[PDB]
Amino acid sequence: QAKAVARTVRIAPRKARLVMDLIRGKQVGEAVSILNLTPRAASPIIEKVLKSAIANAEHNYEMDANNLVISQAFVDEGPTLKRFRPRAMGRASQINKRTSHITIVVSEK
Amino acid sequence: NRSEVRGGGRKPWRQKGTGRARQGSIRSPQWRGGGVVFGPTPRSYSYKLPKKVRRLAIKSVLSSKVIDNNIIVLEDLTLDTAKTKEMAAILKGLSVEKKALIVTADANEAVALSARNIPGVTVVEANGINVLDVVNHEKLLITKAAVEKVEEVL
Amino acid sequence: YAIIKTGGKQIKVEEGQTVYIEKLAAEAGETVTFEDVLFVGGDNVKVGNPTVEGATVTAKVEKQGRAKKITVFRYKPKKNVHKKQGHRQPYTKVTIEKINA
Amino acid sequence: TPMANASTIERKWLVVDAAGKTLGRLSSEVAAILRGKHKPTYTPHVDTGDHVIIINAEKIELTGKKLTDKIYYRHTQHPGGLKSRTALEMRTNYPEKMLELAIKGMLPKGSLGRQMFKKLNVYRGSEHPHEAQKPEVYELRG
Amino acid sequence: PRVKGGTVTRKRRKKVLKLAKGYFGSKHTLYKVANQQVMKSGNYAFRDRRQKKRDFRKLWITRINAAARMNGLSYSRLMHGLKLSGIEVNRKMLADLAVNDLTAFNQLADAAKAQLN
Amino acid sequence: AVPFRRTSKMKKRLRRTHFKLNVPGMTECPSCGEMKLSHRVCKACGSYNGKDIN
RNA sequence: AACAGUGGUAGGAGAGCGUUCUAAGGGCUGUGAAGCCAGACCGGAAGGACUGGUGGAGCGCUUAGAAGUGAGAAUGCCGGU
RNA sequence: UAUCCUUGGGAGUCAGACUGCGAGUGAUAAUCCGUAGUCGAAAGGGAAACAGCCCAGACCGCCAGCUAAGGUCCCAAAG
RNA sequence: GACCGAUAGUGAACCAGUACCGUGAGGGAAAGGUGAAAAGCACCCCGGAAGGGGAGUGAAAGAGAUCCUGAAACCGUGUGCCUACAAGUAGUCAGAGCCCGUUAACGGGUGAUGGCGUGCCUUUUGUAGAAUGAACCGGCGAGUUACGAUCUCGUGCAAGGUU
Repeated sequence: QAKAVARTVRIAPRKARLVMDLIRGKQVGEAVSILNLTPRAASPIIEKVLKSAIANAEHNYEMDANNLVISQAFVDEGPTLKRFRPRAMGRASQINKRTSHITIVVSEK
Repeated sequence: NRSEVRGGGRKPWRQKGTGRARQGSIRSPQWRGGGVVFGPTPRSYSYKLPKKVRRLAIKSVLSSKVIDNNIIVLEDLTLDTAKTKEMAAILKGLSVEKKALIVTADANEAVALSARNIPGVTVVEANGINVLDVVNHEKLLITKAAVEKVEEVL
Repeated sequence: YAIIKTGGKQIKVEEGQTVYIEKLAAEAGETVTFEDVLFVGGDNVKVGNPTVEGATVTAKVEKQGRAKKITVFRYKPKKNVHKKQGHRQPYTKVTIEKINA
Repeated sequence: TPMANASTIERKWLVVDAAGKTLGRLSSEVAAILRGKHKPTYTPHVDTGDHVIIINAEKIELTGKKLTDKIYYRHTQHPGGLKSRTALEMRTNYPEKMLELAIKGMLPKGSLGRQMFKKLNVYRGSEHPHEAQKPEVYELRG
Repeated sequence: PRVKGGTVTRKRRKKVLKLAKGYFGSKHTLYKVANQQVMKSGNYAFRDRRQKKRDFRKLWITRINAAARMNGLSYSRLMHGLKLSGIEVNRKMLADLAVNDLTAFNQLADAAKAQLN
Repeated sequence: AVPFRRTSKMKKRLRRTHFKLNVPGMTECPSCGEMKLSHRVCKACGSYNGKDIN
């Protein structure tokens, strides 16, 4: 098994999860092809994380490509930035700019 | 307390038009940095007992030691030199291994300065005896002259 | 196959089985005999009107203990009345060896 | 420690004719049979009844003037919708439905009651198709 | 001195939440609703521990009634005969033996009928 | 109008049942391209099942 | 032992459980203390032990004494979600 | 039959509700007084649901028995 | 010092009468902890970089810069049991089937079906209320001290007691 994690990427959870639901449990080549064809914000980030995991598996532990499957994949929440937006009649509103962690673990089938 | 914390003196905000609780000050007891309700205040814990009660107490604590032969009376105590080694040797000569209380008539500088550093030994004059000191230490050594003077006082 | 009366209740017993009943005040190891035999089954059938005449059931005692704890809690709304306590009901275990009709 | 029952039971088949017998005095007994209260292995939370087949259901009888006065109502949930039928039309046009309603009103409500009701078969006339089940005739004890 | 007051509230509150394990939704996570429900189940058990005593007598009576009506007697007549044909003290629970061994129950019914007439 | 009461986790999860994406249309690599989309160009060289363009 | 009794708001009376500090004796820790997590153990209640994981240096028992002494609600205050 | 007095220490309460029984009203169409009960401070069973009506006073456990008000064709135990 | 130990103690343990608010007098915060020692990650791989996986230092890297411990609310991944004819202050008593195996105990988890069952506090003669209050979790938050009066209990002495 090989693991790759990206911490505090400026993307809210519940948006990265939609894409991650597509590629869970599928083969590596199929997962990359799927990620290249969906026009969403989180796809380029998740593709980079997946390729980093692939490179780690090939180099450090001496594993083989064309045989790996996405054993684990999830998105967690992280630190939140708080901002303020003015509104009518001299009031204020709060805005939450959220961040997420992305984890992918590949393994030999 | 509430009237000594720096600040306050005015309504926090008018707090009207939206229906918040009618706050009166920002130093009220329930606020974050508010005053303390009651709590400690400087005072003195001390009272006194009738004189006969004190006399009876000291007599009782003195006689309790005699009951179980924890009082060792010796002819006289004399140290030419203020050496802690000499005092330790004297204590070891007797059967004194725990904390002990030395009582001497008048005041001897050599004995006071020789037994000062030993962890469990305390030196007092016949005038300075008291219930707590004698009830705390295990064995009481007293000079015969001190015995006579204590008998005379009481 | 006999119907005996003990502990203000009635049970059905055949030899070789184990039962739990109320405290018999008997130290674990001796033998108790039940006298109130109401019914006897198997082959011939005997039905005593209050009891079957001359019937005693033998058993031995091996454990006296207490059941699992039951917590009794009661309360009354709006009147600030609470009450809590615990209970462990004692019991005695016995196995039958002879119906002895 | 008594014994409950769980799926290790058998259901018999009974056939009762409704020629001459009055409505309620037969429906009550049929409902009692359906719930399974006639056997010593009764159990409240388990179906233990039998299957009841009724024949000649169109020859039922009612006492008094009820045959022209008892009225069956229903509501269609729309405003002003309240449909009514006299007992004579119910007897001469939907004979089985009257018996089904009378028996169903006598059964407990809930899941088990509605699953109990599925064991009742009502036929107008004197012919039923249930031959492979070998029905056994059963007179009304009450 | 000052007593800060920590480590005591958590220990007491955690025991309430442990008895609420298995409840539906927020009733097993939030303290206030958990305490409300554990208190309510306190006297739901006391009430039922006495209903249970009078809910098995009904079952025994129903079974005995069915078994007796299988013999031609009714429940009331059978019980009167038993109470009068001697006594044969027999709790309804132990007269439920109609289910297991039906032959003996018929003997008891025969005795009751013999005395009843 | 304001909500009368908060909504539990179960109702929210049941509401989000149909809020998901779809797997795209997968076809052959055009002119040894990289797994192009249906009725479109290859990612490599803009190829149409080997018919390169742009 | 034998009898008799044990619903309860405002209230009166009695007996107890826990938290921090001080005094003496007695003694547990780097062969793992306080704290946190889990469990199918023990008392009539408040409550108390025993095993395993984490933690990495301080804590508890018996008898007395002194209190900033026990939280579910005050359109309570502060923070997080 | 076991309650009563005197002294001394602490309280809380301060012009409640409904239903029977005997007198006087609005207009015996909501009232007044005397008397008894229950709720307030009382759970359980019956009146379909129903603080005040009927029976009856919960220390705890039992898968034992006899009864009160009310009931015995099926919901729902018993003719 | 039978005084506090970071919501406590000065408003202020930290570049505090600072930041911020107001024309002005004036009002007035939040914010401590790597390790014994920087020995603060040479070198290789993915990546534009941030961030990761190896190798290395170290007793510990799950101590890597908001860095001792890391509770609850809130957000997720995997799985054992149940769930698409069912009316619900959701719990309690009875109970099949299935899955496990404990501080061995008349054991643990789930739960088809049957019976019963109108949340908590405050106030009122009386509340299920369509009478008030609470979005949830955590911390803080209310019968004290001094001097007088009277009564109970305890101790010393006693026609005397006491500074």
